[PDB]
Amino acid sequence: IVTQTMKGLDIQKVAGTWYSLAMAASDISLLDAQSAPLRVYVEELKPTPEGDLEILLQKWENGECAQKKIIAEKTKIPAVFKIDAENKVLVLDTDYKKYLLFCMENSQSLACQCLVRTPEVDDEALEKFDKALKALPMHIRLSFNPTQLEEQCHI
Amino acid sequence: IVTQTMKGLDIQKVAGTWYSLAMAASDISLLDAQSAPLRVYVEELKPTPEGDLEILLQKWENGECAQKKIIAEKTKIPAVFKIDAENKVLVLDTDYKKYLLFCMENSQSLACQCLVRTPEVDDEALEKFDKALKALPMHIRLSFNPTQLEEQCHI
Ligand SMILES: CCCCOc1ccc(OCCCN2CCOCC2)cc1
Ligand SMILES: CCCCOc1ccc(OCCCN2CCOCC2)cc1
Repeated sequence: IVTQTMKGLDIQKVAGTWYSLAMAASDISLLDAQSAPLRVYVEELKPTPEGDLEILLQKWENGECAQKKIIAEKTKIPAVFKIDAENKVLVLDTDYKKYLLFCMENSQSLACQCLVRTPEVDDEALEKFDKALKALPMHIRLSFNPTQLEEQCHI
Repeated sequence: IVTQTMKGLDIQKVAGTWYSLAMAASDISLLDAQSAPLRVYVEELKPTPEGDLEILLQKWENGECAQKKIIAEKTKIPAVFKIDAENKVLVLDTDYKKYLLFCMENSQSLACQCLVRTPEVDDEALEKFDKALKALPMHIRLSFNPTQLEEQCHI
């Protein structure tokens, strides 16, 4: 369903600190509550030397903001990785220095994010995210202010 | 804060059947859950002869989809009405035959909607709603498919 990907992705250069500035999803129920399944906040991305991608994130479950770690295994397409359960991650676009657009999907369920390096509202990167999105059937879209970004689980 | 209004509003011609196709709000907490305070679905608008506006809507409270009725009292500006508690309703735009854009606000808390006559996705009217919105600090946006539109409380 998502037919936008980044050409030439250097997976090593996305390592380190990120902020989930915005999130959208095909179904309201995937992002609606604090503990919605795809309301996940990205802390940091760790690409192994052999080209896999470890993701550190945060996730409200049972009243608490928990850390989580997950490995997204590489594929033959450099902009596409696999998490196990089945789930595909796709990198749509990034300039490495400021923003990164990604989506995750199954086999028409879908959630995408605007990751940014610093705790600021980047209008430019939200435009691009909004453009990449109009091509997709989203029904819920959220965004966070600089205060919430510095908080665990964006409270 | 919202500085868009409709010139020449004929309040009588908005009477009757409407569908809340989309909703946006300044704070996630105003629309996030089924029972969020501004997650209100519009059923029908009844403009009195003396220019006031009765609103029939639906609202999930305590496990059930309840009907509600409210009166929005007129003002000297024909595109602005008052509900009592304090709350201002503003009509931003409408073509009467298909769509109506409105916002409601207090004294920087804000929620807006794309109302449409029929249970269809009107891309045109969602554009306009999205344009009217970029001028505003929204942090949550939702939209409903034709099935959910025919259901009480859009389930
Ligand atoms: C290159 C882009 C990196 C972002 O990739 C993802 C980050 C988080 C994801 O969320 C997976 C959901 C994690 N679950 C939380 C609770 O259930 C178990 C794991 C998926 C991809
Ligand atoms: C001309 C546009 C008509 C839409 O106007 C409104 C429709 C619903 C509104 O919602 C008011 C919130 C209703 N509350 C629900 C639970 O608390 C008590 C009333 C406000 C304006």
